[PDB]
Amino acid sequence: HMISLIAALAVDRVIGMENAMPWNLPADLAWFKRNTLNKPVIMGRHTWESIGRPLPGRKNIILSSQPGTDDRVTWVKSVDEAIAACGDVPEIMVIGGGRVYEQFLPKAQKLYLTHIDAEVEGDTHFPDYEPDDWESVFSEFHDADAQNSHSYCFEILERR
Ligand SMILES: NC(=O)c1ccc[n+]([C@@H]2O[C@H](COP(=O)([O-])OP(=O)(O)OC[C@H]3O[C@@H](n4cnc5c(N)ncnc54)[C@H](OP(=O)(O)O)[C@@H]3O)[C@@H](O)[C@H]2O)c1
Ligand SMILES: Nc1nc(=O)c2nc(CNc3ccc(C(=O)N[C@@H](CCC(=O)O)C(=O)O)cc3)cnc2[nH]1
Repeated sequence: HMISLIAALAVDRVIGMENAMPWNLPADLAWFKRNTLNKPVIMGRHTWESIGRPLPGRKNIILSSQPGTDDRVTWVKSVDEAIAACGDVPEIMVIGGGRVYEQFLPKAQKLYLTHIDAEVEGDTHFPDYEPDDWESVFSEFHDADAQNSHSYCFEILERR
């Protein structure tokens, strides 16, 4: 079954700063919802803790080496178990964070990336995806506006 990563990236492919997103892009949360709704979502336990509630309309699969602590979601102990728990679906969405993106990138056939023109530091970064391995198949640049303080570009890449 097909695996896709979806992530919002600032400069340095930064995706996280102290457990939360260091910038803000409201337009990205329509894009994330659009591209994950009615698909299983795999996430690491830290990303699960940052969302506080199951993503509605999606099967939420949480990677953790410890037993689960919430029966509204599906708990798994390995990458392959996480994939198996998704069942036979057209597309599995891996929604972070850094540790989980790193493990799933070699398994993924598609990346949904938002590039945010935000100069910010963070400890967590999206994995360095090989340009030689990935073909951009969709790109749309958006200037800042009254809801988004940064310009941003929605991208979809497909694995070669
Ligand atoms: N901007 C974005 O696109 C985006 C998306 C999501 C999150 N983020 C940011 O990224 C950061 C979190 O990423 P993270 O790397 O800190 O943590 P994470 O990847 O969300 O989850 C890490 C935890 O998941 C569990 N885990 C992951 N792989 C596992 C495996 N193969 N087997 C067993 N357990 C596994 C472990 O939990 P145990 O310790 O319980 O074993 C590990 O400590 C936050 O800052 C968050 O805001 C950004
Ligand atoms: N690709 C990607 N982009 C992100 O901005 C992102 N952000 C988080 C963490 N941030 C959050 C914080 C709150 C909600 C939330 O309240 N969920 C609501 C609305 C989400 C939305 O606006 O689409 C929900 O649908 O229940 C979602 C993500 C995790 N993975 C991501 N993945």
